[PDB]
Amino acid sequence: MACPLEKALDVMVSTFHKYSGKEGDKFKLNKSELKELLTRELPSFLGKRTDEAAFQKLMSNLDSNRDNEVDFQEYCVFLSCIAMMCNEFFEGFPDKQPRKK
Amino acid sequence: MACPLEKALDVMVSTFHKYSGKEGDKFKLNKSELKELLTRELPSFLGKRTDEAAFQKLMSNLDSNRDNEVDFQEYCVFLSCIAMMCNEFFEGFPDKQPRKK
Repeated sequence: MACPLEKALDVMVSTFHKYSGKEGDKFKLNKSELKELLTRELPSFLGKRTDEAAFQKLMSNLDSNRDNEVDFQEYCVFLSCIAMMCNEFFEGFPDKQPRKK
Repeated sequence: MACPLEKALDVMVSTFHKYSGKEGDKFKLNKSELKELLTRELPSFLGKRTDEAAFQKLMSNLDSNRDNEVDFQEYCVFLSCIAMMCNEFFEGFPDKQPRKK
């Protein structure tokens, strides 16, 4: 357990590989899968009840402007947005997008 | 083990919290810590020998233009860049920055 970050990196990649098993293409993910992959890997334990609108914001992000593919980075940007949305801080911080700025 | 991604998210946040213990401010991380935090949490097991220049690129990123603070997202952008740099693909893919594009 000297370097658990390595497996956690593996957890993000290993879990991601499992979803690619449903379709077959592991070189890319569809933003719609962000909705299904988000709840399938994080159902109530995330959208339990705190900041329910945030789930809709992630869903509304798929409806942002021109959403179509998920690169390894886009899935992480969404996961990172999910972490800041609620990683451990008790303060309800919205997405990384500014309000008036 | 139904949802290991939750702990892995905790692994990134828990390990990150441990480094904040060295200084004291957990609301931000210094890009220099990216160099020390990168090797301290991922020493040889990463810069083992494959794509050694990549470590210098991460280090050169701190020397990019105006580097000073690491937001939760910047640390993840660097971690995401590290994952794509070598998450599981055997192809040596550089950073997420394009070459001529």
